Amino acid sequence: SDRVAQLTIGNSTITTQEAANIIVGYGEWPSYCSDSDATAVDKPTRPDVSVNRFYTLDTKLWEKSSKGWYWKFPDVLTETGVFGQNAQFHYLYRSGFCIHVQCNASKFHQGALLVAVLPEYVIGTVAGGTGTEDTHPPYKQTQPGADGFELQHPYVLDAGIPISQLTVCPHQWINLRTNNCATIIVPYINALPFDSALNHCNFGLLVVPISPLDYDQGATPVIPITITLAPMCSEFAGLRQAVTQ
Amino acid sequence: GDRVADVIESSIGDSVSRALTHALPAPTGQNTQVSSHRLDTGKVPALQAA
Repeated sequence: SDRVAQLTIGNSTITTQEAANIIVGYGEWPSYCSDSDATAVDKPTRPDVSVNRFYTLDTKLWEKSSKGWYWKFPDVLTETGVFGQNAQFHYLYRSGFCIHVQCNASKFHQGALLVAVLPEYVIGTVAGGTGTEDTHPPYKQTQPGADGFELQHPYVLDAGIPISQLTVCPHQWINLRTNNCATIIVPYINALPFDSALNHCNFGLLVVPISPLDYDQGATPVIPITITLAPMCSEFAGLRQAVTQ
Repeated sequence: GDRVADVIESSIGDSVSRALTHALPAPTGQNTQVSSHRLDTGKVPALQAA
């Protein structure tokens, strides 16, 4: 009655019989931009069902040695379905997100994944190792797309900050002996009412194993982690030709 | 006449076949109602037990 759940939006429905409730980032549901917060004057377009639906974008394999991965929003969807087209044809974009991370195993497997959302997740480099070289991360690392990217130094989140304090952000855990999914609802987070879906990534989704995956020889060794997400209250403005970046 | 209790309280002889279902008029296919996104716990229409 808190373990079972159904998430229906658009022409897609998700089910889970081993949930752990739902998290609503910073305690507030997504919403459309009010006429007093807005600034751009053109009438926005709100596609609704064609873009506010669940998209399953990627599957990673959880291994005994995995370090963790991250994805950037809205980067992950800029080239998928109708949402992508609208993000490409419009200068302005804004929306919320419902993130559903899936990972099931057996009552004999163990391990725990920390699933968290970190706004304005700026990536840092190791500065040439000695820290005397001012290097910068490449586009494929700041905006990895749907395939995401693997963390090199999870302890410091590849940005000189302690992952041990990541729980100060909207998060959930996937502890195999307890639940097989994590659901986080995120409102639009920015210092502006609208912004570019291409140049700016509002937040990053981190999925990091804190307690290593383990099991005995003979049990299914392939344990996938699938990422499904849905935009909420998508709004677009500033129409012109399509642009990919 | 009847005097012992089990006899007085028995259902032996009930000729009324109890019915769990009943017919409703259905001259047309059912309509479709408007629906919106639902993101709840506890509620799960999609899961069944065939």
